[PDB]
Amino acid sequence: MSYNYVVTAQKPTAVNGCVTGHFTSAEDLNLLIAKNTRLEIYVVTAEGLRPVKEVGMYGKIAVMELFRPKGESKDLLFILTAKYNACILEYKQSGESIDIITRAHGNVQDRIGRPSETGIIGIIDPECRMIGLRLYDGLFKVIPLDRDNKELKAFNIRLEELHVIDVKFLYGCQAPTICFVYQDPQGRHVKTYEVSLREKEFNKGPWKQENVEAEASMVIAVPEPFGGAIIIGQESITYHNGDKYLAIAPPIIKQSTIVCHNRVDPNGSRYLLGDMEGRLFMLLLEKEEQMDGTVTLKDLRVELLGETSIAECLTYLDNGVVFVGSRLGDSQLVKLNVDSNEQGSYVVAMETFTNLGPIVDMCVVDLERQGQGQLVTCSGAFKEGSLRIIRNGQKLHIRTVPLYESPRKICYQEVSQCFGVLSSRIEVQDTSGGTTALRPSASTQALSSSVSSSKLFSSSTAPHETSFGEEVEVHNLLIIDQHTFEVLHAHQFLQNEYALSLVSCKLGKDPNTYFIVGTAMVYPEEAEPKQGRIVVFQYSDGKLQTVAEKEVKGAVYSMVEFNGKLLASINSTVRLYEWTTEKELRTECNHYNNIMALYLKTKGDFILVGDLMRSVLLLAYKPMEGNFEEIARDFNPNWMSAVEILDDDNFLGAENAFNLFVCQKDSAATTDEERQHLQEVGLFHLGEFVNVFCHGSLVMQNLGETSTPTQGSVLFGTVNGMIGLVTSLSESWYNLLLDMQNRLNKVIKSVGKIEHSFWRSFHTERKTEPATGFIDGDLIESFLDISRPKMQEVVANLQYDDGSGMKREATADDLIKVVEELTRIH
Amino acid sequence: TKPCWYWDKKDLAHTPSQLEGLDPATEARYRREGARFIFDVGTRLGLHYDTLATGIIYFHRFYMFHSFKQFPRYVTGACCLFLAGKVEETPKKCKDIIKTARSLLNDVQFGQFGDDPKEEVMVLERILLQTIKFDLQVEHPYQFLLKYAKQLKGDKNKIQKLVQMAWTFVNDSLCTTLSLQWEPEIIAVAVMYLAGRLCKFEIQEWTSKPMYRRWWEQFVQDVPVDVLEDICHQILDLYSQGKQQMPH
Amino acid sequence: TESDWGKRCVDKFDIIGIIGEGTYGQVYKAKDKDTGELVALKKVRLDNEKEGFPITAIREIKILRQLIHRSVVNMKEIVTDKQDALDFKKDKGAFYLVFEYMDHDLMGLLESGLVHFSEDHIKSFMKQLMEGLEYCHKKNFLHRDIKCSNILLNNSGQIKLADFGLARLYNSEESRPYTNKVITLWYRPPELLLGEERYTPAIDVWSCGCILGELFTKKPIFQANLELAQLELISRLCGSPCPAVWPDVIRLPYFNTMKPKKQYRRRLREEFSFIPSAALDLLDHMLTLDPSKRCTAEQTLQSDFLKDVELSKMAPPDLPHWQDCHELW
Ligand SMILES: CC[C@H](CO)Nc1nc(NCc2nc3cc(Cl)c(Cl)cc3[nH]2)c2ncn(-c3cnn(C)c3)c2n1
Repeated sequence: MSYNYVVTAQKPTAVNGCVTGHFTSAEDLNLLIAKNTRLEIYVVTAEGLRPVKEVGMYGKIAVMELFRPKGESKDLLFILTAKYNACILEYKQSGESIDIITRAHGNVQDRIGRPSETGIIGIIDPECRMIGLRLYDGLFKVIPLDRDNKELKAFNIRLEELHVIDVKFLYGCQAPTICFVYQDPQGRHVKTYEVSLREKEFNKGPWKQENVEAEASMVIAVPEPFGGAIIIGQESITYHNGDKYLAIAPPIIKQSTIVCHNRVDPNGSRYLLGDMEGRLFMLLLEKEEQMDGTVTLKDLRVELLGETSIAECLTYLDNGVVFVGSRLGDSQLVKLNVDSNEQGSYVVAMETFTNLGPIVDMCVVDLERQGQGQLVTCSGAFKEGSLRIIRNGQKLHIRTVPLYESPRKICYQEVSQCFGVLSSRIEVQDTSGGTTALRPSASTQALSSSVSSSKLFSSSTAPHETSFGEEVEVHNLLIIDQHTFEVLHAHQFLQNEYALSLVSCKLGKDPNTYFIVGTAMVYPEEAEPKQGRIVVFQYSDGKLQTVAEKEVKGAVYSMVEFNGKLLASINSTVRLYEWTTEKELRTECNHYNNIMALYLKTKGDFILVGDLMRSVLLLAYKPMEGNFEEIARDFNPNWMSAVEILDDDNFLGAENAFNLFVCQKDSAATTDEERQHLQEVGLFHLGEFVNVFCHGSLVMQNLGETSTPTQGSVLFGTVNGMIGLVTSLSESWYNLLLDMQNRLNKVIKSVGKIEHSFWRSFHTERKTEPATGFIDGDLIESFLDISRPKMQEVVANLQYDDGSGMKREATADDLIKVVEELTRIH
Repeated sequence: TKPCWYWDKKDLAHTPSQLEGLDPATEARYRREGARFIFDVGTRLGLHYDTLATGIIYFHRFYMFHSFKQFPRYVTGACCLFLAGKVEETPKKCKDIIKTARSLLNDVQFGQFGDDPKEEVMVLERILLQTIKFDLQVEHPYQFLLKYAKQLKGDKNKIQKLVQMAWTFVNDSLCTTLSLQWEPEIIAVAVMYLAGRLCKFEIQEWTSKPMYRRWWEQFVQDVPVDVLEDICHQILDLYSQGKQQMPH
Repeated sequence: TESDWGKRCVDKFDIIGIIGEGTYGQVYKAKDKDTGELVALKKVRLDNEKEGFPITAIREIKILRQLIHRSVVNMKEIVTDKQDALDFKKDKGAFYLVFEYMDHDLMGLLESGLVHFSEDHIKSFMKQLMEGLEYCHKKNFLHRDIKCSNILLNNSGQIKLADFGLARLYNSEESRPYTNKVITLWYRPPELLLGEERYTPAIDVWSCGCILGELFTKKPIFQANLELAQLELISRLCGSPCPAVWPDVIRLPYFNTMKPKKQYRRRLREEFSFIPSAALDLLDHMLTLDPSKRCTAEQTLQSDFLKDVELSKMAPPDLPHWQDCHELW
C-alpha cells in the first residue's frame, strides 16, 4: 500500500458564480462570490467590498441562489453541489461570533438519469414556493419550499423536451411558470409550462411556443412591470410575452458570443450583457405607457459601455459599481459613468482581484539563486493570458506579466537567462484573404521576430477553404527575459501548425543548449492530426535560429529529455531519438501500445506514459538492447489530465473527473503478471482539474529547516487557479493522521452537513469508491483553528505507533505542534 | 478452414505403425484394445456415450499421425478420454482416470504409464491437441441414428428393435477404422441398413416416401449401396472374427 | 494448410504490448510479420498442470471455430512457443489463441467517459449485438458472461462479442444442473440470483437489456456488491418477484430466503421516461423478471426500435478525438 498527503498552497481563485442580496442582515447589501468549493461573503460599501466571512464546503458549488420566503426577515442561501448535495443556509451572528446554519440538507440524486449537456440548472420561484432543478435529461425536479421539508425531499415531473438549453421562472404569472429554450431536430424553440405542486405535474403554459435563433443561449426572466422573457443568442436578442414579440439584431453583438447577463434596474428597464472578448453592453428596455394605464415594451436597444475582463458572472452592486467575476482572467470592480471618457468608454477599472486563471503549464525556477524556488505559471486565456511569478513571503507574492494571448507551455533555459513560452493568438479572416488580430499581443510586440519558412508540408494539394470572419489560432514560441520579463523574440509557426510541446536541453555530445518544440498540423477536416514537426531552435545573441527539423506522422503531444536523447510521443507512438554529430535527429526505438500518448515523464531509464483512456504505463529503456520494454500498466480505465512520478515504485495521476490516484508496482515477483500489473493504491477526489504536475517547493530553504515528516514535493496547477502539493508519508505517520481525520470529522461541523468521507470519495459518473492512501491535509491543518474543547475531544484515546514508544497517548498540545510543522511544507 | 479427417481404406496400409514393421492384424488389434480400454474406463466412471466416442475418435485419429511403437496405446487412450471429458463437458480428474486404469489393466499393461502415470498422461495432452489440429468438435453416428429414426412412423416395437440393434452396431464400429473412413451420417444409415437386413424389415415403408426403395437417400445424399455394404461387411467381420454373434 | 493449428510459432508475430490480463494467461496485442494484420494473442498457460489445458480455453476454441458471424469474434489460429526439440515432457511452452484486434472495448470507452451514443448509434449497436446473440442462440449456445468488457468496437462501428469462456450448450428437452452463478452481478438475471441452475438463453437477454439502459444513462443500471442488494435494486425498477408476475418463482430455491424490503411495483417506464418510446418497450420486455415472459433475441430484432435499422449505415459512436485532448476554455 502507499501513503500520501495532499494540501492546498493557493485556494481556487477563478470566480464560478456571484449573487447579490440581503443575506447577513435584512439591512446590508451583500455580495456572495463562489469559487470552487469556497464561499466568500462581502458587504457592499461606497468604496468597495468589506469582507465578513468565508467558508469552505465539502463539494463543488454548482448552484448558488438567494431567496427570502414569506416570514423570514432576511435572505436564505440555497447551494447545490456537483455530487448532488442540496442545502439551505442561514447567516447568524452573535456579537463577534459568526456562524453558518444548515437549515435543511439532502441529496437530490436519482438512481437512473442522464446528466444534462448544459449542466445543472437551478432556479427559484419569485414567490419562493419551490426550487427548480434540471439535473437529468427529460426530467424536471421540484423541491417544494414548505416549512416541513427540512430533508429537501423532491419529486420529478416528466419533461417531453429532452435537450434543454436554459430555463427560468417567470414573473407575473397566476401559477409558478417556467420559460425555457430547448433543442429538437427542427431547431430551437421557446416554450412555457405551469408547475402544480398539488398535482405534481406540468399544465399548459401561459404562452405559445415560438421558434427562436439556432444558437439561443440564455433566458432572462423580465420583472413585473414588463413581464415575459428575453432570449439572448449569437446574432439577436428577442422579447417574448404572449402576443408581444420584439427582435433586435445589432451587428455589434454578432462579433463575440454573449455569455453573461445581469439586471441593473429592479423594474427590468436595464440589463447588463457581457461577451467572450470582454466587452460590456447595456441592454435597454424602452417603455411605452398606454392611456389604459398599462405599461408595455416598446423597443430594445443595445449600447456598448466598454471593456472588462472576460466574465463568467456579472453582478451590479450599487451606484455605478459592477463586480466582474472572471474565470479566465482577473476579476474586477469597475465603475460605470454617465459621461464617456476621451476614448469613448464609460467603464473605468477600480480594483483588480488576482485570478491565477487556468494554469495550463508551470515550472519551478530559483531565479535569485535563493535555494527557495519561484513558480512561473502559464495563466489565463485570450486577452487575460499572463505569466505569473509566485514566491512565498504569511501570504504569497504574485507578479503578473500581461501577454494578451493564450500561454500554452513554459520551460526555463538558464544558459540564456530567459524562458521559452508557447502561445497562441486569435486572428480572424479579413477581406485581404489573410487574417487580422483583434488586439496586439506578446507575439506581435516582440523585440525581434521570425516566421517559419519550412517546406515540409508545402506540397499540400489538400484544399482548406476560408470564409471571412472565421477564427484561426496563430502559434508562437516566445523568448522572455528572466529579470525584465520582456518579450525578446517571437517565432511564428506555420499556418495551421499548433505548438504542443516544449523542452530546453542539451542533446548527445552537442554542447549547445536548444529550445525544442513539437507541433501538429491540424486541419478542421481531420479527426486526429496526421502531420507534425519536431523543431530544434537555438536562442543566441537575441535571435532564434532553426538548427534542425524532424517530420513526424502525427502530433508531438509531449517531449522529454532522456539521458541526452529526445523522448517524444507522436499520437499512439512513443519514440526515442538520438542527436547525431550532424545535428539531426535519428530514431533509436519505438513503443506503440498506446491509444494516445498525451503525457510523458522520466526517472532514470524509466518512463511513465499517460494515455487518453488507458491510464498510465510504466515503460523502461533497456540500453543493452536499444529498445523499450513494458514494465507495468494500470489496466483500470481512466481519462488522464496529468501524470507524475513520485519515486521508483509509486506513480501519480489525475482524472478528468477531478480525481487523483496513485499506482504502484505490485512488487510480487511470483508471476510475471503481478509485476506487469500496476495496482491503484491511492484514490482521492481533489475537486480540481489538474493540468500540470511539477516537482519542487516554494518554501524557503536556509538548510536550517527541520526535516518534516513529509518526504518529497510535487506541486500541481489547476484550471480554477488552485495550487496544491502532494507528498509522501511513512506508514506510521499516515495512520496517525488518518485516525486523526476520523476524529476530526466527528468534531468539525460541515456547512450543509456534507460528510467529509463522501466528499473525498473517488467519483465518476459510473463509480464511487472510498478514498484511500491520501490524507486530506486541509482537514488536518484545520485542527489548529478549532476551539480548545474540541481539540481535547479529538485527542481523547489517541495512540501513536511504530515510534520510540510503541503506544503513546496524544495530548492537545502535542498535536498542535505536529500540525504546525505540517503547515511549514508550503 | 477445417481439416480433412477421412482416409481411404487403402491408405491404412501406410500408417506410421505399419511402416515401422507392425503388420495389419496387430494394428487392428491394438486399435480394438485401445478403443475398448477407452470405452471400459469411461463406462466405469459413468461417462456419457458421446464422451466415450469423442475419446475414441481422438484415439483413432492420433494413430494416423504416430506409431503404436513410440506411443503406448493405453496412455494415449487415457489421455484421449481425459481431454474428451473436457470437450464434451463431462470432465474427470486425471487421477481418477488413472485409478480406473489400474483397476482394469494388468501389471504388464500398466507398465506403459511408467513410474508416474498421471504425468505421462498430462504431458501427452500437448501432443494430442497439436495432433488433432485443435479440431475438437466431433459428431457421432448416435445423433443421426436418432434424428433419422424419429422420422420413421410405423410399428413402435419393430422400429425400437431396429434402433437398439443399430445402436449396438455403432458401439461396435468404434473399435474399427470406419470412424476414419466415413462421415458419422453415413455410419448411422449403414447400421440402420444392416439392422433392417437382419430383422427382415423394409424401412422404406416407414418413410414419408414409401415407394422410394433407396430409403436412405432422403437422409444422406450421394451414398451408393457400395458404401453401405462395405461398412456392413466390416462390422459383421468383427462378429465373425470373435466368438460373439449378431445381437438380434 | 490453413487448418493445421497448433504448429505455427508465435515468432510470426511482433508483440506490441499487453492489452489485458486473463486468469490463465496474459493477453497481448501483436502484428503479423507476414501480412501486417493486427491481432490479439491470448496466452494459454498449461504449465500449472493442475488440470492441464484450461477448460475455459477449450470451450472458447470449441465454440468459436463453429460460430461464424460479423458480430462474433473470430479466432484466426492457435500458435505456440518455440517447443523443446524432441522432449515433450520437458516442454512447458504455452499456446496462444489468435483473435482479430479490435480498436476499443466498451467498458474502457464508457469508463473513460470518452464515448457518446445517439439513438441511431444505439440502434446500430443493439442490432448487431442481438443479431450475434440470435446466431448463437439458434446454434443452441449460451454466452453466460455478457458484460461491457466483452463487447468490442472498431472505430467503424462494428460490434463483436468476445469472451466465450463460460459458454455452454443449451438443450430445451434436457435440463441438467449448470453453474448457479455465471454472469457478473451487475448484469446477472434475477433467475440466477435465486439460483435456478437450470436456466434458459433468456439470461443473456437480461444482460443486454441492462446494457441497453446503460447506453442511454451512461451509467450501469443495477450496480451492487451483494446478490441480495442487486435483487433489491432490480426489484425497485422491475418490480418485486411475486407469483403473479412469475408463476414459477416459488420453485426457485432462494425465493423465500431472498426477499426485497417491500413488494415494489414496476416503475421501469417512469424511471426511463427520457428513453424513446420504441426503445423503452424493448427495455421493458428485455428486463422481464419471468424468464418465459422475457423476450427472445429474435423478438428484439423484430421490434420497432431495431427492425427498420439498416446495418449498411453502421453509425460510428462519438469516439475520442484530438479536441478531446484539449480543454474548452
Ligand atoms: C483482454 C483485454 C481487453 C479487456 O477489456 N479486451 C480486449 N480488447 C481488445 N482490443 C481493444 C483494446 N485495445 C487496447 C489498447 C491498449 Cl493500449 C490497452 Cl491497454 C487495452 C486495449 N484493448 C481485443 N481485441 C481482441 N480481443 C480478444 C482476444 N481474445 N478475445 C476472446 C477477444 C480483445 N480483447
